[PDB]
Amino acid sequence: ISDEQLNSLAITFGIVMMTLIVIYHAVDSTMSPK
Amino acid sequence: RSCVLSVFQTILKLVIFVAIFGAAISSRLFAVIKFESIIHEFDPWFNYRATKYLVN
Amino acid sequence: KGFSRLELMKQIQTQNMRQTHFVTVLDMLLPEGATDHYFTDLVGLVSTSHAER
Repeated sequence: ISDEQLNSLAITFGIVMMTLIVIYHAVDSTMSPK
Repeated sequence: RSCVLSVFQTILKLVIFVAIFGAAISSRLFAVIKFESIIHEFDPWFNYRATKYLVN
Repeated sequence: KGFSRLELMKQIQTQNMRQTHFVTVLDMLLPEGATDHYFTDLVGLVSTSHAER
């Protein structure tokens, strides 16, 4: 496996893990007491 | 309402841990798929010499 | 007398024969369609090897 595909797999897992945090914290901020 | 929101929190946390257990694994591996897979430096070649004694 | 490197560099520099008595390459013959070759070793993985037909 060339590390260009490993590079795209690395940033892809970074963005997919890093976007869902914000919608988790938005649901948990809007519809919860604290 | 409480069951719906609680199930949503649980499933979303499971998908979070499946992603963030994978981003680390994929970030460490440039020196293994670039080259062969061998122990790297001066100090980690005693430890490998001792856990190969215990193991047989 | 020993093993001198630069005299072997002088052999490699001016080459006219295959009449020498040490082995440098060797090639095994394979079955017809062979797919995923590798040439490892006892200390690692030697990386100077390429296939033919």
